[PDB]
Amino acid sequence: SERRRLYPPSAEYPDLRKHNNCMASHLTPAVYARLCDKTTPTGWTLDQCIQTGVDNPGHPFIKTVGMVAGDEETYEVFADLFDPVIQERHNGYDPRTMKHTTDLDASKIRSGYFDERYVLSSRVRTGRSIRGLSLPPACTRAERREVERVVVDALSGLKGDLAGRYYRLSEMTEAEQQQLIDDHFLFDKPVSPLLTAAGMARDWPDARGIWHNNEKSFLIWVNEQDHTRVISMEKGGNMKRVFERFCRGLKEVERLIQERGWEFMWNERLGYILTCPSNLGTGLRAGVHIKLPLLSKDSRFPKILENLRLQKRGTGGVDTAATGGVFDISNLDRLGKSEVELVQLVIDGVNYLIDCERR
Amino acid sequence: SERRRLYPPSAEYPDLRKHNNCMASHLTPAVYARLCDKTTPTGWTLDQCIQTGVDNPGHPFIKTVGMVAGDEETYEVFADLFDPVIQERHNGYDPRTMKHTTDLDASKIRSGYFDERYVLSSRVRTGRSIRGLSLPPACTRAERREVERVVVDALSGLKGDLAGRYYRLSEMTEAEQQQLIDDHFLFDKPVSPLLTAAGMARDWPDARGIWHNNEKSFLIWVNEQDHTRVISMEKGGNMKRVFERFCRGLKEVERLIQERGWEFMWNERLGYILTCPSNLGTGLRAGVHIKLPLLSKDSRFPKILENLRLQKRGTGGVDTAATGGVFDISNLDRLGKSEVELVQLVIDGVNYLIDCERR
Amino acid sequence: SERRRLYPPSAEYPDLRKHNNCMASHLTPAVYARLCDKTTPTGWTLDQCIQTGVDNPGHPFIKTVGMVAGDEETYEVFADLFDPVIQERHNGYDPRTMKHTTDLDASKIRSGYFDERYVLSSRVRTGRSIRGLSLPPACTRAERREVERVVVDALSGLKGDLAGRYYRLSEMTEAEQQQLIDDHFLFDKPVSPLLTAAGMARDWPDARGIWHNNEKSFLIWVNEQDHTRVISMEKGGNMKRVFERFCRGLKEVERLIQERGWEFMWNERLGYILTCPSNLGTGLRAGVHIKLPLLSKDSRFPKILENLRLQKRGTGGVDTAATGGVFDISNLDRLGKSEVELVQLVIDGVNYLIDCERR
Amino acid sequence: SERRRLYPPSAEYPDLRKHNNCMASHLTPAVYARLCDKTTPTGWTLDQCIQTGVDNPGHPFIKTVGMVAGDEETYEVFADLFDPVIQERHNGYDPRTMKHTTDLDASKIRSGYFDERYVLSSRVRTGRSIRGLSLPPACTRAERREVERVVVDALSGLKGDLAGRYYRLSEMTEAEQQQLIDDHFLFDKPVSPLLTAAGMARDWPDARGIWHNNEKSFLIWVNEQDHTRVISMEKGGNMKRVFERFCRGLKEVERLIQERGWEFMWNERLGYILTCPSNLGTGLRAGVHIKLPLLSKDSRFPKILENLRLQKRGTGGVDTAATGGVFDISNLDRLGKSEVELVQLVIDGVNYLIDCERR
Amino acid sequence: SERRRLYPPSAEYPDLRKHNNCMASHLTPAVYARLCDKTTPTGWTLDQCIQTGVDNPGHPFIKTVGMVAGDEETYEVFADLFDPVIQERHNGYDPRTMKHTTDLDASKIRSGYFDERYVLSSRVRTGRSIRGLSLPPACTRAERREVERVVVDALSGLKGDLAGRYYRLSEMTEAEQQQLIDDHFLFDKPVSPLLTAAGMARDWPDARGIWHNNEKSFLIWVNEQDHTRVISMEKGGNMKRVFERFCRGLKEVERLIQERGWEFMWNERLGYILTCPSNLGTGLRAGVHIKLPLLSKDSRFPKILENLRLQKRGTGGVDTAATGGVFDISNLDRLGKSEVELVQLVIDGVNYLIDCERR
Ligand SMILES: Nc1ncnc2c1ncn2[C@@H]1O[C@H](COP(=O)(O)OP(=O)(O)O)[C@@H](O)[C@H]1O
Ligand SMILES: Nc1ncnc2c1ncn2[C@@H]1O[C@H](COP(=O)(O)OP(=O)(O)O)[C@@H](O)[C@H]1O
Ligand SMILES: Nc1ncnc2c1ncn2[C@@H]1O[C@H](COP(=O)(O)OP(=O)(O)O)[C@@H](O)[C@H]1O
Ligand SMILES: Nc1ncnc2c1ncn2[C@@H]1O[C@H](COP(=O)(O)OP(=O)(O)O)[C@@H](O)[C@H]1O
Ligand SMILES: Nc1ncnc2c1ncn2[C@@H]1O[C@H](COP(=O)(O)OP(=O)(O)O)[C@@H](O)[C@H]1O
Ligand SMILES: CN(CC(=O)O)C(=N)N
Ligand SMILES: CN(CC(=O)O)C(=N)N
Ligand SMILES: CN(CC(=O)O)C(=N)N
Ligand SMILES: CN(CC(=O)O)C(=N)N
Ligand SMILES: CN(CC(=O)O)C(=N)N
Ligand SMILES: [Mg+2]
Ligand SMILES: [Mg+2]
Ligand SMILES: [Mg+2]
Ligand SMILES: [Mg+2]
Ligand SMILES: [Mg+2]
Repeated sequence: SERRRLYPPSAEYPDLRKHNNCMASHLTPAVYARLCDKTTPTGWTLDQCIQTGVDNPGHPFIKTVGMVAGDEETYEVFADLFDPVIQERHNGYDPRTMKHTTDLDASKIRSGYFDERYVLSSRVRTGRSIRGLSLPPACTRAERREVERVVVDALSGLKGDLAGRYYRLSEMTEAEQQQLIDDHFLFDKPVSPLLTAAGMARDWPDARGIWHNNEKSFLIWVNEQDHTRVISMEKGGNMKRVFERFCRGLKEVERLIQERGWEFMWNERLGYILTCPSNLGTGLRAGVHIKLPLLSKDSRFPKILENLRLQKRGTGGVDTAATGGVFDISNLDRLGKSEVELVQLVIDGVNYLIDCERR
Repeated sequence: SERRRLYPPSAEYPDLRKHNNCMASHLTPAVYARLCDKTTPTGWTLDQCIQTGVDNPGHPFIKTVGMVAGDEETYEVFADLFDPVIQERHNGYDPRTMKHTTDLDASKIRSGYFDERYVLSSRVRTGRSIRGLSLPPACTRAERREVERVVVDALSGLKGDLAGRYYRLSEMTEAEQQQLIDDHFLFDKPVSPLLTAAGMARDWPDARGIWHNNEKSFLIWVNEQDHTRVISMEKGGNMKRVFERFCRGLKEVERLIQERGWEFMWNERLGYILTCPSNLGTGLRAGVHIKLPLLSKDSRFPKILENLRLQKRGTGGVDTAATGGVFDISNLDRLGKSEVELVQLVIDGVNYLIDCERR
Repeated sequence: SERRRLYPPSAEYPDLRKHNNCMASHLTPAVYARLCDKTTPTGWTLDQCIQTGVDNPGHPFIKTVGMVAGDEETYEVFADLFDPVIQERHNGYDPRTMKHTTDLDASKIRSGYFDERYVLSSRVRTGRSIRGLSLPPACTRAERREVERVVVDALSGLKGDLAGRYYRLSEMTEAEQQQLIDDHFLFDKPVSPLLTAAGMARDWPDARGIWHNNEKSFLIWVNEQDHTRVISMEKGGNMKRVFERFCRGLKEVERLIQERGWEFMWNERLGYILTCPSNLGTGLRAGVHIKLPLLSKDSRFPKILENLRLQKRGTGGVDTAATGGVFDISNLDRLGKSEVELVQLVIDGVNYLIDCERR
Repeated sequence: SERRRLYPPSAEYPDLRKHNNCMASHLTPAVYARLCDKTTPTGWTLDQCIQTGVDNPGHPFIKTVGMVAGDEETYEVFADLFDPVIQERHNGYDPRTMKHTTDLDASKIRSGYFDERYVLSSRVRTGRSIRGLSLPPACTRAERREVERVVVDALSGLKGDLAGRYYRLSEMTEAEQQQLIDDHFLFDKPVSPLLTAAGMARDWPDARGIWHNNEKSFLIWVNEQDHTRVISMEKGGNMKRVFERFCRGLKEVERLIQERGWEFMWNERLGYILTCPSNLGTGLRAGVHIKLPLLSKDSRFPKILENLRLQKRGTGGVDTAATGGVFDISNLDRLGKSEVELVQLVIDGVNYLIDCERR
Repeated sequence: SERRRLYPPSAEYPDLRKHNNCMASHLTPAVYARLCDKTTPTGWTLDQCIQTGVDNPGHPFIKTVGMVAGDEETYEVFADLFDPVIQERHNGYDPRTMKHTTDLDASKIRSGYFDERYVLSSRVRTGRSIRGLSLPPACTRAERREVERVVVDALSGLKGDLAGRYYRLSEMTEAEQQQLIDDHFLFDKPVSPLLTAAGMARDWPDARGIWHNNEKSFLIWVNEQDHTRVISMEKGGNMKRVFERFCRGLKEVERLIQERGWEFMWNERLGYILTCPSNLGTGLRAGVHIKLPLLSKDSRFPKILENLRLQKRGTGGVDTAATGGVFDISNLDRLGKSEVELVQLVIDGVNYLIDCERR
């Protein structure tokens, strides 16, 4: 009969004593019990949200979040757990009291030029989901293929310097993909436990690819970690030009996507909705590489970085260490501030770092 | 299991880039997604509402609405889409803030006499639904037959000059129906794509007919485009008399219909509920034919017509062009203003047109 | 409460006294009552099946069926009504006792050459549905677009003489489409009441097009009346060559469609499932045009045609009359016999007609 | 409404053109469509069954199955797909026509002694599930903890030479676990994509451990890849003694588990139910290491191995290559034959290999 | 969501290692798992059936069954567990292969007279349920009151020597009830754990009472342990007369109960349905007291008793020991054999015991 009893929520509670994710810092038995039975309309559950954080006590190179979203409803169905995490992840930003404003106008940028001797590369990046389609962690094969078709068709309409063709991973050979990776264009097959535990590596490489303009200064990653990933790169230190191309291409892509009736996932309290709560808000991760020896003279590096709200990864990916001195220095926060604001902050921070080389 | 995913709403969104209906001007992906799952208690869905507008980019002779209603709940279940369309269709009339008043008293009419040399014919028209019965676009065979029986029985009680018999289309021969059509009494079999796409031509001619008084000055169309269509005609220019007969017969029909327990569909925010949102409000389309050469001297005709809120169709139906000069000039708006007001407006407008003949 | 009563089935029964479809000849109140409540898993109902036959008493040029299918389940959910109709439509073929065999090998063809002076054109045709997708009468916009994408992608893999590109109707201009029509390649916009009543003209021209090889001797119609329509044409009388190309291209298309995981709708009792029960079985309609005066010497034409199981339409479509003498003479039955058998029958019949010209 | 359509099954079908699992060799669109909607009572779906095979085209060292089970119902709910795979995996064994017999009596063993100079190590292994508890691929945290408690309590009752204590992975230090691994006692953290794709690495290391007797000749792995894994090891070539201890301890464990009311999952058609269909039947993988140079003189090794139904992995795990010559040679089939039969087959095969060293 | 898992059946399995009921001898984890979810239409579950046996390892004076029924469906809903227990309880009587015959004709009795010096008292007893009313273990207050009213009204119609009035326990004083108890007429308040664990003591003494004829030779117990308990007593050894009165009164009670439309629970495979499976079949427990010293000369008493299928309780109830020598000797089996057969067996057995006094 219905007299049969279920396992009490505490019987399922994760053992997070040794873990260090930002999820474990905020998952309490009360919250887990509250959300144990809920679910998003597509079947996403809390356990699926917190699985990746549960499996990984921490990351060797940078503090993580520990949870991913399955669709747009997750950020509201499971808000009670997420909002404290989003607040902690983005320094002092309540995701239930204040709103988020997005400005993609590069005309307001200042300076934007780095000492080419010290910065080498200049990149900007973002991401965009498609409403009505499950996010990569939870998306089925059909949903992923639908995302791929929508973006491929929409991007086919781009004209001018932002013109190219879409190369599907299933077509590229190992050598070509490896060359694109080593060139810092393509994305790597997901082997990190933080991605495979979240479910973002199912059915690889099906329905995933890259669309890059002829000069490869404007790239789009389809179905790697997010639905979309709009990158603009230029080997140099003219952040202004790369950012200008990035925003122009972003506006064009948005136009050509809405022309077909689709719309990018978005809500006022959060901005563009992305899988990992780290990327919430603007998704923007404007940043540069750095000449090794010039910035290799750094004693209190992490303290200054934290003061400047800058992340320090390795040249080769977040999952790699910095060798020789080349530090992939990017911005930390993505939500709350606007894209122009974040890029100006990155410009000021990197210029400050250059001024502090003091060889 | 239930893990199977549905086609996202955008995957169904219509391709209305080239269309020009008033539906396409107001259907946005947000609205379509919102109403994608809803339905009226009888099974009417949004796609069924917008199908006719989807199929027809536009009409060669006059701007259209593009959607039809299935029953009375449609105007509330799918209000989010309709209300902007009703507002645009009837110049500046919010269907969710202001109310509608109906006055069917011809004693307040003034003048009402046209120059017979220039107007030829004088007609008034309206329509009336029956509560509890699905509208023609969605009505089943049994519902249509029930409507026919209700109106036939109720109208059988009419006495006096408004006295006649009901001729069922299934009984009339081709010659008789053709003569009535060419005489401007009967209605034509639905062949226009704007009607067949809406579903108002199923099971033709079953359960449809005409009831005309002995002098044919008072006609009722049963189950052609609406449940009811109460027309009063007189070959001449005495709009006052035709309108007086129209309102008197309308009151008598209403009385004899309520006597049996039925009631005409009606709500304060909209007035009498009719299929095509063009006819909402009063359903009244008082108008006249016109002598050709006298009004054939017109240079800026459409501008003056739009100024006077008058529609210009052809002598033979909205689906026909005006040849020789005979312009079927009627009123445009039906909701917001009262029947007496609309008829007085038509009188003033047509008299103004006559005064502007200036041969 | 639930004490409320529904309209009895007889209250909905269609008035088919004057109609002449093959549906009306077999729809009885018992059958209508039995299937009144049933439905296919996708929502297809009996009334939707019989609507087109209800609306059209008959066709001016050839006897019709009167019903269409919504998906593959319809032929089993509503079998009680269909099977007598399929039996009558295809002379003496029970669709519930005997099986259907399909053979698409042109190597077994004999003769295959006509007197070019008398036949002019040589065409073969068929159709193919996609499993899991609703048929054109019932298909939604998303389903139609999915069909279009599946066939476009699959056909893109064709190589050799069967090589071309897919032209979408939304792209072709009016002049180009008209030229293709008059050339007997493209299909006409649906205006016939027998098609618009069935619902096969919704959302026109969205998601519909034609893929023709470079020489246009191999064409595919996407989303006009069926999911697929594989035509092979050659202006001449070498039926053998056109049929060989037709079958080879059909096999290649099937291969390239299954490569992606899809499959053509098919069951042993019926063969390939198509919308109009006339086309059930093989869908094959091999036939030729005819020189006018040579076959204009015919006294008892319909009797001989019925003897030979050949249909006689007009040069320009089934919805047109034969003028000058050019008679579009094709085969009647499609189910029960195999494609090779039907084509050999057409060859023998047309050769017999030529032998009977007897000028 | 319910008129909304689902993604057709083919729209979800995996792209297995390049894959080489035994799953892809037998997954057809018909089967996938048939089982697309089904599910086991605990929520296991077909996509979850085939995910691991989908993600991995193949394994570098040995042919795989490609699917895992979620519970005991999976082998019946999804039988249509599994049974051909089980038939192929275990040479010519229909899992729906013939039955399986298990005999765990070592008294019937013959010889059982190897040339210690050539075999080094002698091990036997198996596995056992617990009825009512979800298998590791699908098990929740509470279910895994319940399994751990059941086995820990039951095994606590063992007495005699089969006496020890249970060490929980969460307690062991990195050095101790590494030493046990290198000693060939403990299991390695799951990093192989064939295990992480299946979901058998969630919540690691929670609720997992090893129970080994004082001499470590009898080990039990709790919650690594199966519920249970009963290994008996002895550095030498006396397979008879190790197998005797293995079967005696297995019988004792079964007794002490049923004493508490639990029961090992088991059905006649399949024997003990285990996750990977490779291990179905008896779970037994009796096998030995081998001296390198003595068997390094091998030309047509794989042909003889296939003739002898023996698998050849590396000394260090299936996920490692054989270096120096030490070949981890085990038995292939597990279902159909009995444990005594399989062990005798391994004995004969390894003795044959020794006789064929022919230095 | 529904992903939450229930406690596996084994997690609920009772700990019956030390118990000795006939339930524990036949409850296996397979059976418990099978019936874990089932239930009778009134909500009776297996756990409720086996609770009393679980709580009581055994009875000090006689072997028990360990389970009770909640209604008539229990013996079919939970037949898998009961049937072996009924088979063991009633020596060699399958409750699913053979049928039961009831004969209540005392005219076929022989002898029926005991040596008054050795037997003292002569009693017969039975019980009868009311169809449609839950049995005492599961009955609610309203159901118990309904049973009481039905039996009181039906018995009010008795006339002749079987004539009396019904005394309600709520009306009797402590002294009167105690005197009736010590006189061996009334029943004792339930304090034995074997009754209170079953739930047959709820709401005591509400809705329970005794109806005894004027001479108290015919008594009926209402709502003590069963719905009905029809006892006939006579201080003496004329079993024939007491049994004759018992059967006559039973027939009269049955008649007067069916007159009102009710019916005694009964099925062919089991006979009259009673709570404790010990009483199944006829419910008959004809038996006598015994003079102490005459039968106090007994060495192998239990062996002879088991040979003769006779139970030996104490003078004062089954929950009391036999002191002085007065042994309440009754019959054991109730199902399979008929009432006349059982009474003749008791007569023969007690006469045999008297013959074996051999003082
Ligand atoms: N500033 C940069 N210049 C050049 N390449 C970059 C830069 N930032 C990231 N990349 C490239 O992106 C890939 C992975 O980026 P990652 O560190 O994961 O950032 P994100 O998550 O924003 O993509 C690597 O191949 C790396 O070469
Ligand atoms: N003023 C008029 N005089 C005569 N006939 C008219 C007039 N207005 C409309 N009709 C008749 O109405 C029929 C269709 O009119 P239509 O344009 O559909 O107006 P409505 O939509 O109000 O019916 C035609 O057959 C036409 O003869
Ligand atoms: N034998 C033929 N030769 C040339 N054109 C043909 C032939 N048969 C059909 N057509 C063309 O097909 C179009 C419509 O064909 P239709 O009569 O509807 O046959 P189907 O239903 O098989 O398509 C017309 O434009 C017509 O020109
Ligand atoms: N015959 C053997 N002798 C010694 N160690 C073994 C033997 N077989 C397996 N192992 C040990 O088992 C571990 C993994 O075994 P694996 O190849 O996964 O087999 P299984 O799947 O049966 O556990 C390794 O650490 C390996 O050292
Ligand atoms: N042969 C008998 N003579 C007198 N009283 C009896 C006899 N058998 C039973 N009783 C009375 O029945 C009561 C309980 O009997 P019990 O052992 O429960 O038998 P049952 O289960 O058939 O009622 C006691 O109070 C006892 O006095
Ligand atoms: C690197 N990140 C960001 C994070 O989780 O903090 C990934 N989600 N992979
Ligand atoms: C002519 N009209 C009015 C309209 O749609 O605007 C019809 N609904 N047919
Ligand atoms: C011409 N046909 C065939 C038929 O219906 O008989 C169409 N279904 N349109
Ligand atoms: C090594 N195996 C066996 C197999 O899948 O064939 C695992 N299931 N991991
Ligand atoms: C004495 N009995 C009989 C039995 O359970 O065996 C009771 N059910 N109380
Ligand atoms: Mg990255
Ligand atoms: Mg009209
Ligand atoms: Mg055609
Ligand atoms: Mg292993
Ligand atoms: Mg008793």
